[PDB]
Amino acid sequence: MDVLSKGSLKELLAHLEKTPLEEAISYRIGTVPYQNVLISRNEYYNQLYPDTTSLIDGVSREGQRNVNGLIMSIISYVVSGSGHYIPNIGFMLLRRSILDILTKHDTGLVTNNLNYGIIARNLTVSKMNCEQRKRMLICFKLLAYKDGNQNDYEIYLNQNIPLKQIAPNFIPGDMRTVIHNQDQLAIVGIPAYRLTQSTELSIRDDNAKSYKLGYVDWYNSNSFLRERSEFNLIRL
Amino acid sequence: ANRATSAFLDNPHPVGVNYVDEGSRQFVAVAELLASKLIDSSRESDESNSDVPFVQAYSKFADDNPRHLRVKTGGKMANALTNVIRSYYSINAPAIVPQVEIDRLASKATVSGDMYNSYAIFNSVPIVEVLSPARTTVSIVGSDRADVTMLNTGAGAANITFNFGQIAETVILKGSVPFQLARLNQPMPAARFTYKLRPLDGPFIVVLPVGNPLVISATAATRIQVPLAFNKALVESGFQTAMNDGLFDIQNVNYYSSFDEFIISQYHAQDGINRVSTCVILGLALQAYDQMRRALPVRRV
Amino acid sequence: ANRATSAFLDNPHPVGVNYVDEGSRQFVAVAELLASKLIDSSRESDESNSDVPFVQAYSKFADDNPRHLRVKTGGKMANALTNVIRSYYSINAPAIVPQVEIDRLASKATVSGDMYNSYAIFNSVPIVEVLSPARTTVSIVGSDRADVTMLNTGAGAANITFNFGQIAETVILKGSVPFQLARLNQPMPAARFTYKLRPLDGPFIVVLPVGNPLVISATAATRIQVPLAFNKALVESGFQTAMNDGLFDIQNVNYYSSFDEFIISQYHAQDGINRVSTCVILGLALQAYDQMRRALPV
Amino acid sequence: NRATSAFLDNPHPVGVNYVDEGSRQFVAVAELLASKLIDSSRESDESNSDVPFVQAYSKFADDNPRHLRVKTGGKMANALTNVIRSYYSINAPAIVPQVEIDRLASKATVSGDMYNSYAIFNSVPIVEVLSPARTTVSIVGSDRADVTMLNTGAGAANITFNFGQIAETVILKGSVPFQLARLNQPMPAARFTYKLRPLDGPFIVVLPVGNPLVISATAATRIQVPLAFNKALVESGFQTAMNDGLFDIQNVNYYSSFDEFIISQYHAQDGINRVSTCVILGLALQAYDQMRRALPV
Amino acid sequence: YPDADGNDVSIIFSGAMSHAIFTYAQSQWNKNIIKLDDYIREITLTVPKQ
Amino acid sequence: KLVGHNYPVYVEPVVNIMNFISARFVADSSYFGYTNEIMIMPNHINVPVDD
Amino acid sequence: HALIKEDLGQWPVETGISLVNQAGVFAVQLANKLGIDKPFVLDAGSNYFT
Repeated sequence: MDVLSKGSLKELLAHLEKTPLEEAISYRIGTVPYQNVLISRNEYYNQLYPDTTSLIDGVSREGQRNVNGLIMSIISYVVSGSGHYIPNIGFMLLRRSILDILTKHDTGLVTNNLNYGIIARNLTVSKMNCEQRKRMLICFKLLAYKDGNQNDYEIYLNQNIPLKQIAPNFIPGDMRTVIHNQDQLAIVGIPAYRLTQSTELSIRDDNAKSYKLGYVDWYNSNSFLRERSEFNLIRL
Repeated sequence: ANRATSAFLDNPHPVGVNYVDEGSRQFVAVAELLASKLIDSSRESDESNSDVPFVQAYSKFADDNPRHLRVKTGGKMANALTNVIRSYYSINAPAIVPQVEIDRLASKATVSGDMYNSYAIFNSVPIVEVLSPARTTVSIVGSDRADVTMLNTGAGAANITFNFGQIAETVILKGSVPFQLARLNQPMPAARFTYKLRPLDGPFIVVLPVGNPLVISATAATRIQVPLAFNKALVESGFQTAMNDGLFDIQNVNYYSSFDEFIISQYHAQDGINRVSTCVILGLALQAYDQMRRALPVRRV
Repeated sequence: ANRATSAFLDNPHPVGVNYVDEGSRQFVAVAELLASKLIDSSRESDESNSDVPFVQAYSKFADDNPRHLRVKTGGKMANALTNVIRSYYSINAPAIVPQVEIDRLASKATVSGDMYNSYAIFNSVPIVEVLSPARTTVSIVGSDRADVTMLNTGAGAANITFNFGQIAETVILKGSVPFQLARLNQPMPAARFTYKLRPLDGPFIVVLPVGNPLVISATAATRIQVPLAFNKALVESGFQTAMNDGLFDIQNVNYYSSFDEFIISQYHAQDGINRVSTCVILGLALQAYDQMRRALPV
Repeated sequence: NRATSAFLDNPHPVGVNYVDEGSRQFVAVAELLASKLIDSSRESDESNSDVPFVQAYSKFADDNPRHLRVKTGGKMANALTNVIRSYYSINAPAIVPQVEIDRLASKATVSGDMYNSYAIFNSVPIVEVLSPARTTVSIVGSDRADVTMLNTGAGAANITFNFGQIAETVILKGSVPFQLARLNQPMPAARFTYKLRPLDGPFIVVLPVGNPLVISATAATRIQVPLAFNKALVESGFQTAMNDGLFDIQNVNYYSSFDEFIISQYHAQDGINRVSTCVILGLALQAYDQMRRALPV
Repeated sequence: YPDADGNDVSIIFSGAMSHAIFTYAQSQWNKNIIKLDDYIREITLTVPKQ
Repeated sequence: KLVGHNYPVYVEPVVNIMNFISARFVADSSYFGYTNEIMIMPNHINVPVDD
Repeated sequence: HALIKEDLGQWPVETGISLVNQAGVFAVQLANKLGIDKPFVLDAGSNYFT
């Protein structure tokens, strides 16, 4: 909820600094992705409604323990609000924040030898919207600049013209580009008037709608409940 | 040589491993409580000739008021409940409902969510294995009352072994004619019509003479921990509705005549103790599905 | 070719065409509501030591105060409920009750007689016909659980056609030993214990191997629109009471073991749709008859 | 040849204690308080407070519930459990003192008796099916009787059906249409279904040589019961009490359901007096089921 | 002594009936005492969308 | 109207409280000073009492 | 010897009149005396000595 509410590059990067990797990953096994399933949408049809499970559905799915699984889990958290199930990551990586995993060399993780085309295919980039596409490219650029693979990032953008049009305009090493950036990246937010409490056809659309509807209640009643648990505890 | 077994006990498919935590259990218990309020409010609305009781109950249930020129199906609560029921049945069924929706829906009421407050008695009779000699024919028919028909041709005094498993608590045997039955390495008692057996005592040997087919009718009782709100009449009715609507039309699954056979078949499989816990949560969810669907009837012939 | 059918499906008798209007439906719903309070009054009589809760409820039901001298019968409402039940079963039964009396009895409570606001699950198994070759013998037994026993005595395997009708929603088949069932013009599947079928798809072919007998157990589920106050347990009890009391004793009718068999048999007639509506109203009346006669036995 | 129902064979005697007016009041009081105990538990679970359950348990058990100690149910539970044991068999001891039962019966007042209502029991009694030479008869089932008959002789055979004299109505259905009529009466045309009154007398059914005939039988019997009787609860109580071992006493007969228990005792000499005790056992089992569900031990 | 959720629980010697009536009255009034945020949610459902 | 009134689902707590008190008045009568049975006996008959 | 007594007052009952009517009338008086008729919240956490 908090990650999807951020609407600026500054706010998104600030949030990733304060958020440990534990929030990105999940401890629920979920189901295997890329499965043609029939779900129930009784609002519209009596028959079952076909759909395909993906990594950006907003529901935890099983993921491998390699470097790609950890990166895919982080990107899913940014664009869908929920991560995947990577078994036994270890306390050493869980305490580190998301940005250090993306943009630092002290994590002990070798993020080189990463193919952005393969990762984009696995995350179903063809199904995500402009804001989700923009957030995914931000993670790619941070990973590319840390490992000195700026050429491979440019090659990926050249092959994908639609992604090149909406590419973020910041440079990871320069602070001036971050402050002057005018991108809008807010998936959820408090809307003028309201939105009907009705279901949607797709798994992604319905889960995204559930986040928007619950944001208003989460905004008002989160400070006290979080503080009660935060008090008398040490942060990871 | 020949081996026979109950039809409903063969190849129990795995159950879902999702939505079994404390928060998900609270969501199911909330759904059952609010679905019950929907049924009573519909009765009150019918008697009072007003829509006030139904609107209040539906608004609490669906977070939205009933809408004109728009079928009332239950809103997001109905969608979440229907999908988790599908997930409980099989692993092949997907996990679609996010965790944020469940926590929001679980906060509507103040239910405990305990799944081990009380007990229930299930009547499905498990006949795991009936072993017969070469010249004897054995048939097992039925789930609520198993009729075992055995014919012996030639020779004399064929010995048939009965294996009722270990989960069932008590099994009652009734025969068309008095018959002899005793445990392994025990003397055979005088022929009598009925026997009361503990399935854990061991395999049971029954003496079957030549001619005059003897039919044994067996009824069993099994106790399973269930919540206090559990009602078997509502669960069974919800089970049939779910099957008719197609919620259980998943690949590589087994279909059963009743919830009694479902819970017993899962109990008799390997790691069946942890399967029963998921089945009980499915029973409570089907209880809510039945009351919700009777209050709001979408299907019209 | 031998043709075997379910016993309860044959010769459904015509049902009554009376007391199905809006006013009469409100009368039956009022009777169910007032009979329910009559039963509850007994428990409210036990919490205190007085009979005022029972006397209060009887007066509402019977329009007369209870008296220790005579046996509590039920007043005008009891006679109306009894006679209306008889008219539902057969068209030959007279419509004795006037409509003026029904309208008066319907004004006691403010219930609405909407009989299509819910549904119920009915477990009777409709087997319209089982067609078998010459050498095979087929026996169908039971209604709630249909045990079809088939024996093949010929040299080769036989194909047996199953017709479950066009009304039941789902039918579950369980066999003593694994068997193969496929729809017409479809390849035979491997041998399995359990088959789930939708009767509307078409007739089913079952392969009968030569040897030991094969027994198939069938369970069906049918959804029928019913009032929300429907209670299947209470309806079944009232049906047995009405049968014992002789409410159904009339020439040229068919008798059934349970209300499950009765409603399914009527539904499977030539024009069974119009019969189901009357049968449902009979069930609600039978539900009120059970509650009232238990409180006031004669 | 003679074939009889399995559940009708040798009904064991029932207990002769705890059948007076005071004892009957104790059972009715126990059922009333047990029902309130299970209703409060459901209300307690829904709400945050456990006040309704504490008051119900205190009235039932005469002591406040405690978190450390298990909820046994108190002296009422112990008295109810032993009284159920005594009803089943005459060999079971009658040890519970009458002064203790009288004290428990004074907890509440019940305005009713054991003869103010009725219940329909669907257990089909087949006392005997007399069959001639070369006629095989098998009787399977209690709720639905499956009489499978097959004859090998050249001529058609007559089979006698005796359904006793207690059942009110008996409904017969066959796999194929068959002819059945009373003794010394002309045979009707073949029909699929028959409705019979068991008082009419023994019935004759003909058997053709061709194929086996299976007759499916259902019955209804009316027995006077208290108005608080509930057949669904007494069935659950019967199964629970059997599993708990309350019926494990030597030289007794075990039945599949309370339906078969009450019918078999009815179809015996001195059956009218046995049935009254069985009805008291039914209400006691109704209380036992409700209490055990709220307080599993 | 303090309860888990910050409430204060008083253990005293009191009557069976006086305790039963007083605590039942408390439970009846308590189910109608709700947080302000929950009250706002209920109000928002009654008023129009804007 | 008083006789035939049906209690609403959201019945007021004051009604629930009064029903609780009235039920306890009838169920537990010894608390409020009345009973259903009394016994009159001569002095020379010894009766077991609560000692 | 010693004993503990619960004193809720004396409420005479007439045999002819219905018990439920008298119980309801006495219920109003008992609720008023106990102070539970109006919505209330218990404040007894400060009633202690150290």
